Amino acid sequence: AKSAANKLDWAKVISSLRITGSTATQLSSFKKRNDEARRQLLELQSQPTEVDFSHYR
Amino acid sequence: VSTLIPPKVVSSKNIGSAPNAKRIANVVHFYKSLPQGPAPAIKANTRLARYKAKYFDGDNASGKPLWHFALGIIAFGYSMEYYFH
Repeated sequence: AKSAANKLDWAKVISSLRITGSTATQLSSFKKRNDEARRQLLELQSQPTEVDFSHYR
Repeated sequence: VSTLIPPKVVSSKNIGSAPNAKRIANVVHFYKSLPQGPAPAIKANTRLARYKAKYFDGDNASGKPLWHFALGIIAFGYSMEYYFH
């Protein structure tokens, strides 16, 4: 579902060779990238957030 | 911290600086522009316009009118040359 959003974002980036000199658009890009990377890292590393009282207790 | 928005700010200033001055300079003269020799006014008649069209035009632009003027002044001056001497 996220593929369309960043696909169009980098399509705008490919169009953005002419609006060069911007300050925080690229900064906001790395901000989104860092936030989504932290998303997928926390979702991958997240073990089942419950104590297995049947066995692990 | 947020996303500033450059890509739609061209409204306040048209893209480019040097050609902006030439845009108004070259867009305005095309309205009142002759398509192809409009109103040539190549025909006129004021007892001297025919002479201008035949001889004083840019098509020929030769030295013949000067020689004709010299011949005319000679013809005019012959009479008073006889009158004086």
